[PDB]
Amino acid sequence: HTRMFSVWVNGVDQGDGQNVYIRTPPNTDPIKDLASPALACNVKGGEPVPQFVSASAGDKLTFEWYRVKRGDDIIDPSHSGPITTWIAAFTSPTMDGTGPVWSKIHEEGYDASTKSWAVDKLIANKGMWDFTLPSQLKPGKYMLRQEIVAHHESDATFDKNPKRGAQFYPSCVQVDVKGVGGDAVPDQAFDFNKGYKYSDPGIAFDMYTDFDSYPIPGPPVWDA
Ligand SMILES: OC[C@H]1O[C@@H](O[C@H]2[C@H](O)[C@@H](O)[C@H](O[C@H]3[C@H](O)[C@@H](O)[C@H](O[C@H]4[C@H](O)[C@@H](O)[C@H](O)O[C@@H]4CO)O[C@@H]3CO)O[C@@H]2CO)[C@H](O)[C@@H](O)[C@@H]1O
Ligand SMILES: [Cu+2]
Repeated sequence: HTRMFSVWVNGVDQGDGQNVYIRTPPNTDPIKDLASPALACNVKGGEPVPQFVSASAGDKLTFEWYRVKRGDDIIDPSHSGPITTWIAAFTSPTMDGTGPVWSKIHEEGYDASTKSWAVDKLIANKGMWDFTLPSQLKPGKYMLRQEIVAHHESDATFDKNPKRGAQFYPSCVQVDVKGVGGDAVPDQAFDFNKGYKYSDPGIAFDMYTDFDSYPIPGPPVWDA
């Protein structure tokens, strides 16, 4: 249970973005049903918010998370797992991020050297999660999506035991990208409802074993 407070551009807080440039869900509840339309942008994914984060291709974005109040414990430490960041064209205001539209731009899973998950690092860094917009990105409006997946109950799948299963915490953010000479259009065209499956070893995952690797769902980070 966690959601976003605000976005920072090159270390500058843009200010409370909830229902401003973030499509904020009404609460911190997870999505579990891989068939749910809310898997992409959460329960209010389809409702436009009025503002777009102003950023340039190449900029460092920080997404700030919290649990109950800004600056708190961010997420219960039981909720180990990966954090992935995606981008899609902003097709129209009432897009909900369903369909074959996404490209992965950043990921962290499990680091065997430090036995540390992305979620451990999120907590240690007070809910600040950093990534770069590709400098080649063609200028225009995009939806950015950042997802925390918690695996504390992933040792069963939702289709078999609906009380358990992977927990997805997606957050979609509206961004208006200034170009720096790039022409690249993200083209993985990944579709969460089709591409995430209960058979996926990174979804049907037992975090309570000796493993030293975690397979992050979806394609590798988009290139060129
Ligand atoms: O399954 C084998 C494995 O189990 C390990 O124990 C797990 C439990 O399996 C799992 O159910 C449990 O889930 C907790 C979770 O850790 C909490 O963070 C969460 O807290 C919620 C709360 O339920 C909500 O009411 C509230 O609104 O939000 C908070 C989060 O902010 O509650 C769930 C339900 O129990 O996690 C356990 C690990 O901590 C064993 O440890 C292991 O030995 C077994 O092999
Ligand atoms: Cu939770």
